[PDB]
Amino acid sequence: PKYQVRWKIIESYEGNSYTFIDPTQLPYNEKWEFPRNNLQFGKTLGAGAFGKVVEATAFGLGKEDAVLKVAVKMLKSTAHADEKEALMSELKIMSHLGQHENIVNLLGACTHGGPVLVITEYCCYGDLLNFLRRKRQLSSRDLLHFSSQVAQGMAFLASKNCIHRDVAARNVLLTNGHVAKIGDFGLARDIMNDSNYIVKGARLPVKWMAPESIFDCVYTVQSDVWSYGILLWEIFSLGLNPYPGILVNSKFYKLVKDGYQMAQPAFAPKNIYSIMQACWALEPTHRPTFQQICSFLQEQAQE
Ligand SMILES: Cc1cc(-c2c(-c3ccccc3)c3cc(Cl)ccc3[nH]c2=O)on1
Repeated sequence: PKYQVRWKIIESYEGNSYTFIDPTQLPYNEKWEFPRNNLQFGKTLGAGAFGKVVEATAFGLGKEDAVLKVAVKMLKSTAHADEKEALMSELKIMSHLGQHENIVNLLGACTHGGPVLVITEYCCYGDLLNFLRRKRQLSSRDLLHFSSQVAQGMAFLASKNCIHRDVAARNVLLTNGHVAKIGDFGLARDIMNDSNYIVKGARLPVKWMAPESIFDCVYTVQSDVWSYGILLWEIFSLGLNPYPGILVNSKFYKLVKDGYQMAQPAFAPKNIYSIMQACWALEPTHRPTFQQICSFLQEQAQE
């Protein structure tokens, strides 16, 4: 099992943002550095076969000396060169994107003083999946907000030529006031035992992957939109597992490619469900954009 970073920066031209550089190639911005001797370890929020991320309190973080709670990504001791570097490619990728309200942002790092620790935001209500599974009183709108919020952050990663490649409710946290925030929680989850990741010789959340990625290992922002739809499903199905009952295998594959789509969820308005269908279009060029999806969920100003 190889660590491997999910998030990636690609080269897009005609897009409304040009990629002049590939961060992971060199950058190291020492302006994210923070004194590990001012970080207090809380409990372990989660962990997997490569590392863990634990709660902690940072004294004097930022230009405003705040003393807020944080989540420290970190690797295990068993770690080796490769792993150690993958972690850094994710920091740089983080330091490049910048900070958006609907993304688990970067707050600091400790590249010097020993092991490298990535200090990210800390969201108090946990991940979106588990949240829906415990609140089955959510309002039809509560759901409609997470969709636009998630859609917003994904609009952002898109406006930087950054692909996710793993968009799923399990990768959406819920911070203060229940605001969403996409991210990658690879460290904190144990992929070796999560049946949502099928083996590839790597581990890929197939039921979420676009057909173009399952068949031709092609990852575009449009691949992301498809998975995003798979996410709207999880939201309105209040946490069901994609393709309920269906097993990921040879038959499954022929189904998705042949245009099969998941039936409408019980709580999804017809329009919203119509977003899933578009996102699931078989041809990438016909799927919407996270911005159109963003604007459309907006048009629902009907309230
Ligand atoms: C119960 C729970 C969890 C969490 C948070 C994270 C988490 C831990 C374990 C599984 C899924 C997500 C998390 C993960 C990473 Cl990689 C960066 C930041 C971050 N922040 C949090 O707040 O909050 N509450």
